[PDB]
Amino acid sequence: IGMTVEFIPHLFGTNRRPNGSRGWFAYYRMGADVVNPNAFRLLNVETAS
Amino acid sequence: VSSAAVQWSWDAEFEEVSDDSPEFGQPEIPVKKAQGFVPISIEALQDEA
Repeated sequence: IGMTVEFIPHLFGTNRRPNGSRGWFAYYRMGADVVNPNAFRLLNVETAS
Repeated sequence: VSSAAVQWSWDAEFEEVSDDSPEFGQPEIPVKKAQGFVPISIEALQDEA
């Protein structure tokens, strides 16, 4: 899903009563990985010691 | 049915609001009975006009 922005109309305080504020909630989902690690070549420079 | 008025307050930013449930009451009115009685003799009822 793409960027979705939700607007919370009422936030609550410690005693579960309104404290006079609002909110803006946003999220999205995604995932990725490599299928064939033989189609690339990475160059690594070991600067160890 | 009788009631009071809601009690507001002055509050800062991001302050949980107090509880202000109003209180109700109930007036009562009973109904009573009054009576009068006038007895007349049969002779008088026949004779007087």
